Amino acid sequence: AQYEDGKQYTTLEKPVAGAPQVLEFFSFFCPHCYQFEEVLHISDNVKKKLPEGVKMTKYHVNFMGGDLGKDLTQAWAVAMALGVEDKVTVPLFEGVQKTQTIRSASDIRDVFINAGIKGEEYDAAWNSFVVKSLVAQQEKAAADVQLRGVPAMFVNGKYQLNPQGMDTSNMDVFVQQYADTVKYLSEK
Repeated sequence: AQYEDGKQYTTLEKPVAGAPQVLEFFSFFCPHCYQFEEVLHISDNVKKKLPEGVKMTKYHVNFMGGDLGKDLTQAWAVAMALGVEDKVTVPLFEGVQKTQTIRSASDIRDVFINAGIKGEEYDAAWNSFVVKSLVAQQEKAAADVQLRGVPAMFVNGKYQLNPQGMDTSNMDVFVQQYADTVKYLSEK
């Protein structure tokens, strides 16, 4: 066929019931993730092609960057709780990988302060139980698919995107193939 298992995607041998429809995993320490967000804008282009009524979920992972990796999952929970993903995603990526000015939870916090979230508001969220369960969700979702690498994308808990089997000579074309594959998988 045109979309074949093991080519543009793989199938999970152990499907995950009740999983979010479109589930993306990343790490701020992850170089291809930097590309995916900053250069390719994958999340955004996928969204633009998803059918109506399909929600998109993005989670951070712990298994890169040790102690700071975990802080970044908690900060991403804070970002989700406050609804400020679109204001911190870029400075977090650049702070870890470009400028390398993010070395501690305090430096992570600085990014939110600069993005205009109030100290009081950031600290209250950081320490909230709502953020603790949002952290739990992120971990549980990664555990459910025994995730060992990022970037990763899963559709309906049963299919996993396989970007290795796509042409990367032209970046625009790669992105559209990626998005179209997610759309195909979505309607499956």
